Parts: sequence; structure tokens; C-alpha cells
Amino acid sequence: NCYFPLQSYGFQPTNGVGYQPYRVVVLSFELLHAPATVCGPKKSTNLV
Amino acid sequence: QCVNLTTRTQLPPAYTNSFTRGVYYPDKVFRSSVLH
Ligand SMILES: *[C@@H]1O[C@H](CO)[C@@H](O[C@@H]2O[C@H](CO)[C@@H](O)[C@H](O)[C@H]2NC(C)=O)[C@H](O)[C@H]1NC(C)=O
Repeated sequence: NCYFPLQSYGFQPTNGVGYQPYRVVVLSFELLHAPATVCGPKKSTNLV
Repeated sequence: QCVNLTTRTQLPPAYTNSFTRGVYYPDKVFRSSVLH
């Protein structure tokens, strides 16, 4: 009852949906609580 | 490379009074004339 803590995944192309593998990305970002560095594709305009 | 310079006298904890230090700007925003 002492175990190597970490396991393989059984990923065969015969796996059913949901037992099949998925690639995952999580996008994390804070908003408006500093100066900023990544932005959406919008044209600026002059200062009025 | 590194070496254990273990010639070190086993001095006790030493202490001083941190009267009013370690205050820091709590968030990345501007404020003025206000008790926040
Ligand atoms: C400096 O001295 C310390 C002991 O005060 C050394 O620590 C030992 O290091 C070995 C491996 O090299 C461990 O097997 C021992 O368990 C350690 N001792 C203790 C009490 O735990 C240290 O390696 C020395 N380092 C050098 C650069 O000489």
C-alpha cells in the first residue's frame, strides 16, 4: 500500500467520446487594474 | 563550486522596533487628499 503517485492516460483511437483526449488552453488575464499590454483589434483616434 | 564557511558564532535572535514601516501602495491606481 505504497504507490508511485502519478499515472499514464489510456489514449487509444478506439476510446469512446469523453474517454477520448482533449487539448485544453486556459486564458487568464486581469482587467483595468494596471497599465496594459494586450488589446483587441480596434483603431485609435486623435485626442479631443 | 561552493563551500560551507561554518565558522559562525551561534548568536541569539536580535531585535528592533519597526515603528511605522512596510506600508506599500495597495493597488495600481491613483488617489489624492483622501483617507482610504
Ligand atoms: C558543509 O557541512 C555540512 C554539515 O554541517 C555538510 O552537510 C552534509 O552533507 C552530506 C552530503 O554531502 C549529507 O549526507 C549530510 O546529511 C549533511 N550533514 C548533515 C548534518 O545533515 C555539507 O555537505 C558541507 N558542504 C561542503 C561544501 O563542504
